[PDB]
Amino acid sequence: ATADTSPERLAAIAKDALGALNDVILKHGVTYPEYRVFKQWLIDVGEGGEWPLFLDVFIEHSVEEVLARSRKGTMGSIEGPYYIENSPELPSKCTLPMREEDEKITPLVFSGQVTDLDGNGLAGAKVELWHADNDGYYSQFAPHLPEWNLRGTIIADEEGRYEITTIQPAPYQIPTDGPTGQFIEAQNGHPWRPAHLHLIVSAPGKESVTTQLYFKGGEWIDSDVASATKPELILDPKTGDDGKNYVTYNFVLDPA
Amino acid sequence: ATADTSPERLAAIAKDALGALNDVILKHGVTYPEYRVFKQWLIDVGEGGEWPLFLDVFIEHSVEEVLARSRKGTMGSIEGPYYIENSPELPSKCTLPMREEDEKITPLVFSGQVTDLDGNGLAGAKVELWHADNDGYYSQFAPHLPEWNLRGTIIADEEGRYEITTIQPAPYQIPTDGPTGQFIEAQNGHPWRPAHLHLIVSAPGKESVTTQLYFKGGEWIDSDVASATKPELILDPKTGDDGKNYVTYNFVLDPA
Ligand SMILES: Oc1cccc(O)c1O
Ligand SMILES: Oc1cccc(O)c1O
Ligand SMILES: [Fe+3]
Ligand SMILES: [Fe+3]
Repeated sequence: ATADTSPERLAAIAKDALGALNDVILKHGVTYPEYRVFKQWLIDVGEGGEWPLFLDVFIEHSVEEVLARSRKGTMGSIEGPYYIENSPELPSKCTLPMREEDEKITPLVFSGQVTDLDGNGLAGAKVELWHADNDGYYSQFAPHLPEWNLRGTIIADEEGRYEITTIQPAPYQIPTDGPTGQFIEAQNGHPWRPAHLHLIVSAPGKESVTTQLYFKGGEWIDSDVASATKPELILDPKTGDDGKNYVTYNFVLDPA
Repeated sequence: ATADTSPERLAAIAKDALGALNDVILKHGVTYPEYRVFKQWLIDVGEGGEWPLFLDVFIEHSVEEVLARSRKGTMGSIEGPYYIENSPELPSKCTLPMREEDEKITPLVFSGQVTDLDGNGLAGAKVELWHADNDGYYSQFAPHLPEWNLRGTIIADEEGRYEITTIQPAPYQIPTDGPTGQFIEAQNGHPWRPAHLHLIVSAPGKESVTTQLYFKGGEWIDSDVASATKPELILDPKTGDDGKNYVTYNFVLDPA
């Protein structure tokens, strides 16, 4: 991973980041035993492979908020730690790979269109979808699951349209057996994210969107630990007489 | 390492620390490639065993500045990553353990007294001294060196007095082969600390001081990378006709 960032810009960034932390230490009169604890915790985070976790939960939202200012299309949200490139392709109407366990869950039938800013539909458009099972696990991050469980790259039709069936997602708890969970327990916080779908939406000559969709009335939307929920990204699915949840959502892409 | 810190206090601390970093990201419009770089770097820091290094260089000064407000005695400074408890004891007049290589360097003869706040001298007083050799290495952090090279716990006399001979320290460069060195190179900074002695000064029923002594006119005192130099901690040794550097410095301890 490489970035074009000047010595100048890094210097200014570092200056107020360090300045900022240092001022927090001065403000609260952080002590030597606390500095000790903070230092051990930083070590434990890395030793626990939790940098992607801690940073995406606690910091990434700021980074998207930056990106957000330059974009007129569908609201984005954080990627999170669990995205895997090249999930196998599916046709514009499809059902996500899933186990027999998953088939037991209320289906969710997610329809819509990928359009440009003027509302025109786009051919060659892809919706990469991923989310957790009802147990709270993500495939390839849980050894029991098939590697593409609840993951696919949906090939939208010539109109930019898709109809994707999956399971209704459930509120999800971040891992709490390690230093991120410790950091949350020590301050009486909670480790919950709302029920969500993760998506990256793309089309030839367009700027992709990495986003998340949430469910109206769902638990923790007002208190997402990752601070990644936006009012515009909340779905209101209607129940069918087949008992499936139905919802239509359109994506609106900026030009690249 | 454990601290008595309430869920409340940790929550308030975390809030503005995260708030602070997040505001820096917003201020400078930190981008996704940069967030990527920052995330890889955090991983590399831990993988490189550089948390003690990075934090002591870039953060500890704030933590001492906190401690500093409550103390009337000799100015403190940061401990740094290289302190080792229980260096072998030496008599109040002594010379530090050293190699034949070291014997070649201008001697430094460091005299003084440990006193209370009213200027009274203290029996049972200890001066734990450590510093780098002229090559820039610290013992037990460089496989070629005897484990106590330039380290000792000096037993001051019934008056609180000591006379300690060692080598004149030289400006010292922090390791730059890893992520801390990378962080400094990318912003065109420098990796230098001034020539310094490290000391922890203690006496029965007194609050210890962890401090550093520096040398007048020495290189980098105005630009210490660790931001740990204070005007009050600068020595002005006089040269003898034996060609040794001579200096007297007194310690003043607060009550525990
Ligand atoms: O952004 C996130 C952070 C942690 C866990 C997740 O499932 C997630 O989407
Ligand atoms: O505080 C310090 C930080 C890095 C290297 C040192 O020798 C030191 O005293
Ligand atoms: Fe997720
Ligand atoms: Fe040092």
